[PDB]
Amino acid sequence: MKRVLSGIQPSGEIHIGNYLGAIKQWVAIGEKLGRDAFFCIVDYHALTNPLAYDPSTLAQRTFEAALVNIAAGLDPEKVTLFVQSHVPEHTELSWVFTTLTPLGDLTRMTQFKDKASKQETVWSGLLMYPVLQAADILIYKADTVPVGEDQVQHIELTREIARRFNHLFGETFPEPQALLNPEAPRVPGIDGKAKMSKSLGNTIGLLEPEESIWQKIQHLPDDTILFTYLSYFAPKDLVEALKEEYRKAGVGTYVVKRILFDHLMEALRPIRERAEALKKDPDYVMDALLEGAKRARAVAQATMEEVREKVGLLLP
Amino acid sequence: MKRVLSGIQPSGEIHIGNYLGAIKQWVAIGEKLGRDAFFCIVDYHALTNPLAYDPSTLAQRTFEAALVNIAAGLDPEKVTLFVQSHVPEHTELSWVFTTLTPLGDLTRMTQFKDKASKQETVWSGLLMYPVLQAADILIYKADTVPVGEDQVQHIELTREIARRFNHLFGETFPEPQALLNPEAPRVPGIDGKAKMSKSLGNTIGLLEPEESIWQKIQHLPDDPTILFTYLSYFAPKDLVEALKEEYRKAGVGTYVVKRILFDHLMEALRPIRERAEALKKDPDYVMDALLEGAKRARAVAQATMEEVREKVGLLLPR
Repeated sequence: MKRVLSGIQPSGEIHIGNYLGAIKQWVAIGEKLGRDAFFCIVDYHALTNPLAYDPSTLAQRTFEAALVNIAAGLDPEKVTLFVQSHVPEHTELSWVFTTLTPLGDLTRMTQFKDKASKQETVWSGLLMYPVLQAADILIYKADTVPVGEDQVQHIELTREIARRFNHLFGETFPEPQALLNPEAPRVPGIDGKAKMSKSLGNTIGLLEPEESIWQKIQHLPDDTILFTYLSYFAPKDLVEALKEEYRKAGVGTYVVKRILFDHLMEALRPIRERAEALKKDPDYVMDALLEGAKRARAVAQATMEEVREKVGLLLP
Repeated sequence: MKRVLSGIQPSGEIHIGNYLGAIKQWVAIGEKLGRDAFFCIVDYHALTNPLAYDPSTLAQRTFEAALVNIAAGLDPEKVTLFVQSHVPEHTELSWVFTTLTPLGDLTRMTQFKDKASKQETVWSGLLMYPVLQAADILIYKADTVPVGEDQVQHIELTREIARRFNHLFGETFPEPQALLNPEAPRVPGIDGKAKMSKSLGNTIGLLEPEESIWQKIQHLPDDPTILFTYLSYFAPKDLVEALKEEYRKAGVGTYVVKRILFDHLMEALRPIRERAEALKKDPDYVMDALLEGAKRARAVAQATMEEVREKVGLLLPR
């Protein structure tokens, strides 16, 4: 990988599943690539649900997403963090890709079928979002994009558009490859019913109140989830020695639950402390997004100027 | 009628059909609205047929579109002429609009539907084009849009989108109204069949070589006539009425009429052609009119786009 583009949903709600999976990979990406580790908070994705999203809070949700992911490890002094709508060039590139995309490629997308099934009105944003994503990826000439097992379909589309474009107008874009995280754990929710995710109740937030995290730890179900969580936050030695004793009067649930709460909160302490530091200096976050936009915008304009020329538009 | 947005196709082939109808009206709108008569060369419309339009040829076709329409009468000293792609903000408003448009309303637009009924590739560009047009119209807050009778649908989509936007985020956009042109002649093609169309190749171009326009008049059909229809367009009533009476009495013959038609036709285009020749020698005038038309339109577009970004609730860069 030479340039990576990672999308960050416009939300301040972040749980241990995110942090343990994707976020650690993102940080690793920031360590290999530097300013070329592009992180984009996709605030324009909020609009795909016209009536359900809330215009009065989108700004705070977008800002909060920057604060928390920064607190979680994305270092503005080392990477490139910016807000999707702060670099308008990509919606222009988006129109160009729309002309190069067969309708059938969009209507068959699994995410569209499924969502345009649980809706009494199919808004076009639902159908076209993937084209906007391809534009976000290709305007930065990104060659690698970290995605989850269930979001790889838009990268295939992005590759198809790149090929169709290169073919019609000349070699311009790379064919992005999806970067998966097989090594990361599949964090189960606070109830064995599924996996952790905002949509469900299932989560433990990095910045959740301590009492709340405690209640969730106690109300955990049996088989074992308690030990899965413990293996994520405590040394292997202490963990295997606890599970051996678990079958007998040496160690009993309540006690392993405390060991978990303590180890979990210590892991989150570095994060929570930055969170409060960043909440005390809001301008730090605004300045990081500003500098990040400058950098991405310089790249996007170069790309956009190359695209305008190749598709043949009259230049002023 | 305060601000009008008129779309110009990216092409240098203007025929007397375009001239006698839409252009004559565009000229009238410019006399009345001056700088608020926005004229947009829609180069982005060419990309909707990706394998067919020639990219190595679009820049020139866009520039000729400006040249010929200015030669035909659109005056850069009075109006606001610019190229769609020169003010990119509308593609951004375009995304917003896309999210506020029910898929069904687009799939049922007559244009998309007819193309979708052929074994041709159904590009998302064909489906989404009306949303692009809506953003072009509203980014400039135009309240009037001149269109042919079979192109009213996209103005209706635009009003629907304006209403939806105004209700959800606060009054922002006017509901544009279509401006038809009933008083305009429906000009017949040289084969004397269907109306004159750039596609049917049955035309007489404003800049077509003289020797070529001649041959076409020479061959205008006549059953045992479009000949007197054209004559009507370019010669005084008195002369036309008398020639007709005489044509009915087998007094004056076809040949004489064709030359009267030709001379009168060439005299009508004369000023257009002289202008075209002057602009052709001075293309800086055209490019400068485009540059200035764009500054003016963009001043409005950025204002509109700031208004939208804020009402939609985006975290603004500041």
